[PDB]
Amino acid sequence: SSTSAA
Amino acid sequence: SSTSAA
Amino acid sequence: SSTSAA
Amino acid sequence: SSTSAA
Repeated sequence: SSTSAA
Repeated sequence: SSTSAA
Repeated sequence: SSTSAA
Repeated sequence: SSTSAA
């Protein structure tokens, strides 16, 4: 699982 | 599962 | 301005 | 301005 912002 | 914003 | 996910 | 994920 992952949480990301770019 | 994932949560993401770009 | 903003872009977001929760 | 902002980009965010939680």
